[PDB]
Amino acid sequence: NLLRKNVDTLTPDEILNLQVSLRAMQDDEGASGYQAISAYHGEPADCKAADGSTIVCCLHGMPTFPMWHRLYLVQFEQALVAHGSTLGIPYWDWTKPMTQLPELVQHPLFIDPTGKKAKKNVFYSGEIKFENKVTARAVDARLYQASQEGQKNFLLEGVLNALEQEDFCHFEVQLEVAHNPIHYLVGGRFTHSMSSLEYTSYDPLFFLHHSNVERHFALWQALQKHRGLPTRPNCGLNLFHSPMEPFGRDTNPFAITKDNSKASSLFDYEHLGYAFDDLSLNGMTIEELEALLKQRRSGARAFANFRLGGIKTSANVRIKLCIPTEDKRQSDNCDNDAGQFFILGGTNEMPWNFAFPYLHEITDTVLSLGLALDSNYYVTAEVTAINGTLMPTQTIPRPIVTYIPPQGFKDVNMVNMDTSSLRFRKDISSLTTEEEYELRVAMERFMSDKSINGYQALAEFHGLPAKCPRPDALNRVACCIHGMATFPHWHRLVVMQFENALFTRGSPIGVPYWDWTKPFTALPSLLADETYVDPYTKETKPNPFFKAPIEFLKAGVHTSRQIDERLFKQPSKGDHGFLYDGLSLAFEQDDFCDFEVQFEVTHNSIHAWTGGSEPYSMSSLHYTSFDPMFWLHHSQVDRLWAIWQALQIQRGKPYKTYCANSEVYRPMKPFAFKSPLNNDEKTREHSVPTDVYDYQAELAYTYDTLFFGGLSIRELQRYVEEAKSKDRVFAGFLLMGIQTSANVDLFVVAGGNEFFVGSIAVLGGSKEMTWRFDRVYKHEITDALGALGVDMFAEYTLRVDIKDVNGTALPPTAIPPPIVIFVPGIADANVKFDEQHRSRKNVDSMTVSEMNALRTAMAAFAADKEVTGYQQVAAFHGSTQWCPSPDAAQKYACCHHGMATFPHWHRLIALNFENGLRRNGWSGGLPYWDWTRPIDALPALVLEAEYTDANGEAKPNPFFSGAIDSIGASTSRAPTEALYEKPDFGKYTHLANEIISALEQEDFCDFEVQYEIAHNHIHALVGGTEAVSMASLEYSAFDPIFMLHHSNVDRIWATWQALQKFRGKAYNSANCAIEILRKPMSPFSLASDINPDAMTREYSVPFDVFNYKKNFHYEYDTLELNGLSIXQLSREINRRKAKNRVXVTFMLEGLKK
Repeated sequence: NLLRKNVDTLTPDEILNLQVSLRAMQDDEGASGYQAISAYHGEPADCKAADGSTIVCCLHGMPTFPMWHRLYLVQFEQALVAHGSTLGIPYWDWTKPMTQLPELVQHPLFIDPTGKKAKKNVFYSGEIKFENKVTARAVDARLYQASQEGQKNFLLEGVLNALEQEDFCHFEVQLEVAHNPIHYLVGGRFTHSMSSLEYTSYDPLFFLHHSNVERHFALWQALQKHRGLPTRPNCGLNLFHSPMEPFGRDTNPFAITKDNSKASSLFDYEHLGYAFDDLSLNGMTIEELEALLKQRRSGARAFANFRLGGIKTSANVRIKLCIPTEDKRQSDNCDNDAGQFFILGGTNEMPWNFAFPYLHEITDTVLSLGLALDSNYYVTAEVTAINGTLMPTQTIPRPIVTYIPPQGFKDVNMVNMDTSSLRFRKDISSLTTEEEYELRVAMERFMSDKSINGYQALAEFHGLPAKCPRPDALNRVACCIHGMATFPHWHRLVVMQFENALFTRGSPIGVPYWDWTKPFTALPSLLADETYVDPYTKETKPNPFFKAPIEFLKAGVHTSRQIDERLFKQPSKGDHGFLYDGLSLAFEQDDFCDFEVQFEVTHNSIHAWTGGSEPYSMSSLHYTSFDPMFWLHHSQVDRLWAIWQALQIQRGKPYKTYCANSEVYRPMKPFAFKSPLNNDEKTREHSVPTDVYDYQAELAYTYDTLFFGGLSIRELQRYVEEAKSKDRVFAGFLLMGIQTSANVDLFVVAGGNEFFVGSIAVLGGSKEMTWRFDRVYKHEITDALGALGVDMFAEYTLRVDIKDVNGTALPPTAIPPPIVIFVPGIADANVKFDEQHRSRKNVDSMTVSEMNALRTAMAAFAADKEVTGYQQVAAFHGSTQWCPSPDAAQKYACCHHGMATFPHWHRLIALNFENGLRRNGWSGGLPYWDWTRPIDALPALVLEAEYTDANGEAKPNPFFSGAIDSIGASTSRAPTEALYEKPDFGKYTHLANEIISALEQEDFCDFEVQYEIAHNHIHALVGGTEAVSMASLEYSAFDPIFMLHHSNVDRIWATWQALQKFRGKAYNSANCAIEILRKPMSPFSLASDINPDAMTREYSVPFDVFNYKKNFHYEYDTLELNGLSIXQLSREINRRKAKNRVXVTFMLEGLKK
């Protein structure tokens, strides 16, 4: 152990030793010499990086800064000791308030106690041999403080704030930033001083300083040891596996550093042959320090968020805190300054950008001015070059305020239920042909023709007629928000504009969305078809969604989305789909901005993907909004946010943009404009996105489903926990906003060969608004590494190749090099309530994997012949003597009909089937199929006799008719009647009508008659000539289709209830036909022995089966009917009820036939 002590605590003998020894190495021309070694850091630039010209050898701004410099300390230290030097390089604690530079360097000509004479002095200055002469340091007044409170110790504040962060990445950015002030302040206006990274190493005070920053590093890693956090760098692993020059170079004097030139070996410093005396700043126990820090965390905080990079110079950035001006006059209170920091840099600097935002805490001064941390204010930056020259604000991306609420805090609630109408945005596939035609007409009229209130204006809002900040004057950019936390607010508003525009032109629907998350083979016919036929005129006219003119240019310019490439099925990636993967990762996060980066750049992919190389396509930020697809596209984008937001409310965590709070108060670019530039009241009202968060309250719309994948929001929650419990590794991109729009391809390179892990797109344009992300974009590289047979920490690099959408070559330098991130996962929740929840969807929307998973379970269900097993519950339709026993004689078939209690009993049946099916290997709820909607063929699940399993397979089926009774010992065959679709353009042929009629009446029984007799239709429709089918209820239940039927049947019974809730009448109870409503069911109530289900055992009485929500714990995909929402439904039945009509009545008695 070489010893590194405090500089002030040195003994005159220790000091004499240091002096004579550093003098000794000062007269060394050899590689152990001061010149040769100081030449490692700074000018002359001997290293070469990327494909660049000669560039400074030292490494700054990267995660490798601490390793490189701790190793530089080791090299200098051993080079010292090569001339004893009994001690290692001392640290001077500059978090300790200062009056002057350490006395060792205060004055040249140090006196020996044996004087004699003089001098030397080696600590005062080290000669910059080449390019003479030496350089003293012009100190700044800021270095010396603690005098009368303010200025508060900001050096200490820097290292203490860095010491607080629990990631290596964050710690690294805050540490390097906090280490820059000494360089700057000691260096000063002199070019050649510690102030520039060109020559900062030639000054002994540099080594005395980095001794201290190293002590900070060791202190941090030690504080990480206590108690359960990694001391490993989890950032930018690629730069770890290469020799950091000139330490790996063949002429390196000492073997200890050459054998340690790899940054990978420098995570711990025990093998380096040095040690500090104390490494605890300001007389603080590690327990005291961590107490102070973890209790500095608690409460509400506010930070100046800065996005830093190499500016080719050193600079002081002063932080001014601003209070916004209401009026035209620039009266913004920027008087009071909130903070300060420093940046080291130079010419021939290594190009660099922190992958994470630098945060400078301003909470205290924000508290000083008496304005809430939550409220609106902003932060501006005064950049003074080290030259003393005041610098343009453009030099550095503008500061932001980051707000940390008191955890945990629930943001304000949404407005209760629904009333009385909201615009419903559906899946494009969920649209009936009628709806397609009507929003086609709306779009047709809005687009054709042109006005200020017309399509082209709104298409112009987003990009390239460049009206931002104002259409005047000198320099104009696109208005849309990109590379910011406010992107989805902006585009949400935009989609609302589109919505109003289409509603006023006569469309019943909100703007539909298309799930690109669902794997799709081709574009939806809605936006794919060249033309379409008007049902009335039979005239073929343009599909308004295929193309759209670009008016403001005078030529034959139309939208050309012609090229869509790289997506459609393979390569990327895919667990399900590339988009699905990206968005999954997006939905994973708790914090807003973290989610937002993933959100946005995942969405960018579909832009570049569908746009292709076409200049007037979705590829270019300029013209992408002219393409109609946009509008539907971002409907979905909006919906995505919606889902995410819902997640948060289930997570119990805040859903508003607190990560970037100041930016929420900037008025949305083209929306806040007065009446000529924007004529939409609502959107202009929400030109401040603060009220934009509430889903349906302020903006008055909602979606049909919030389901992502096939997952419910809680099912999605379960998924993200499962994914979060695995050890993952990512490749992070700092997307900086290059002028054009581009595609980058990502490669993992092990030994001698590279692997394609994925591709991401950066959306932009020539006249784009300058944009830059605060955080880094993580792309899952884990499965790559898994398929590479290469471990997490094993040696591999990343390659990118960037090419513009137009197809020209882009230098790999255009975007900062991606970095590797390691994330270890863990969760205590669940424990959750996932066992007691179910979601019921269409079998027609199901995925093949879900299909197979469904089949298997049923095979297992049908295998068991008595008690548990499907045959028993289907035999609840099966007439064994359970009708009033033990004295039961001649009667009868036990199945609750009669008919008052039909809905109840069959609810219970479908529930028994469901639980019996989940018991045997399934995690989903019993699905259904919309027979209200017209049907060409049976659902894919039942139509074929044999199906192909994952590895191939003989017919089970088991969801085929072949399901046997074993009582009569034969298969329940299902035929088809020559049916069912004759619907003209309108309206609601067959079942739908009937069902709607049923929904009309207020009374339970009056509803139930129509309801059930409507339900009989299918029993008789899939029930063919063959009596073994569903046509007769002796054998009816045994065909698995039954389950689907009286799933959907039940759903109607649920929808009705919803209506009854909306209508202000009794829903989970009834006052008609009480006698049977009071009697427990025949098969469900018999015993614990007769049926498996415990809940159907407890809930036998019809009164209890009324409330399915709380009791049976299952919700449906939707309660829509033939595309109609419940509110819409009410409007429709009232509309029918308003007309004068005759009706015919039938008195029905039960006959066996």
